[PDB]
Amino acid sequence: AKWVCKICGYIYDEDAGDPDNGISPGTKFEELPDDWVCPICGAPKSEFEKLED
Ligand SMILES: [Zn+2]
Repeated sequence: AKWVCKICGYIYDEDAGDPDNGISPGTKFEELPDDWVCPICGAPKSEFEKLED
C-alpha cells in the first residue's frame, strides 16, 4: 500500500517503510504510531491520502 501527504505532496510507501521515524518495511498505514505525522510538513497521518488500495 502506498500513501501520500495531501498537504505537501510527500509520500509513504508501506513497502519501503519509514525506518527514519521507526517504521519497518512492511508496516501498515493504520498500523503506524498514533503520533505518526508527516516527516515533512508535520501533518498527522490524518492528512495522508491513499493512492487507492
Ligand atoms: Zn506533508
